Amino acid sequence: PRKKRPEDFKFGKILGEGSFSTVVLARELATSREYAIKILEKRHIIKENKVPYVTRERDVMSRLDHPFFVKLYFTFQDDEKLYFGLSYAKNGELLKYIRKIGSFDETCTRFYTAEIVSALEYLHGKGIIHRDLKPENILLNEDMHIQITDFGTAKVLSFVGTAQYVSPELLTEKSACKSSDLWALGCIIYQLVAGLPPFRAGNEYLIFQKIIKLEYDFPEKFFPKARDLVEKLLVLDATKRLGCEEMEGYGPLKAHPFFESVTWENLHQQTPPKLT
Ligand SMILES: NC(=O)Nc1ccc2c(c1)=C(Cc1cc(-c3cccc(C(=O)NCCN4CCCCC4)c3)c[nH]1)C(=O)N=2
Repeated sequence: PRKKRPEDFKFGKILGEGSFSTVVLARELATSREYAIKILEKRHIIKENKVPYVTRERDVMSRLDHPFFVKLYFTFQDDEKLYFGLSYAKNGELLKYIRKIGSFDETCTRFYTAEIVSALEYLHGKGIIHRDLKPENILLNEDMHIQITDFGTAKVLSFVGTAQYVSPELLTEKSACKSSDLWALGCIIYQLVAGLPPFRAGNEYLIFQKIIKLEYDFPEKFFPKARDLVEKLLVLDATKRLGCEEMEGYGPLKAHPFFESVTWENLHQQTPPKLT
């Protein structure tokens, strides 16, 4: 199949903006298909020494083949810019829904947590670490299943993700591991239930302080089984987090009582609970 060009598309609104890319909604003229096209400027990438990150994004996404991940359909470039044609996840960032309805009830929390767990099991099965898992990086497609994105900063078995989801080892030994993503999962579950992430403060230095001290509390309402799970994930020692290899992997994690009524095998086939 011939390489696509910018002229093959009618570009529309901006879906996302970051430091090194802009995601634009585009309609392909030949098919009327909609893609989220991520556009990177070559000069800026080179000037900021990000070529390894752009290269890794492309390489990681081509290896992923699972419904809970944004897919890479095509790439091309012109003189100034790289273009990656990605899945258009019509309902946007999970963060928007958390802000919109405040907290998730237990059924919605359990369902979307289970999807994120299944996605991490697949990702870690590929020897890949995300390193920046967070609600902004978890999209919702038209059917309200998740699609995780943003892989330029992944590590395939230097970088620190968004402060409130950074794991202790990142701040202490400067190392990242699969377990680092499980710390982020713990933060996300907490945020889904509480409406806010567990470690928050007026600036990044203070957030970091609280993290290494494990300084946070549960709200009185917090679903008790969800609380038990979070306490097994937000563990300073990375080798003792439920789900990590030293704890015998995803079996014990998926067996946790919070997920008692989850059918793990066909989640993306299931109708998600309505979000209120
Ligand atoms: N860093 C990255 O790789 N970022 C990416 C990658 C791929 C990608 C990407 C970002 C996408 C972003 C995106 C953003 C949005 C979006 C942006 C702004 C508003 C909305 C929107 O109104 N959605 C309706 C659903 N609810 C309605 C109620 C309020 C919350 C949102 C969606 C839709 N899709 C996307 O669809 N595909």
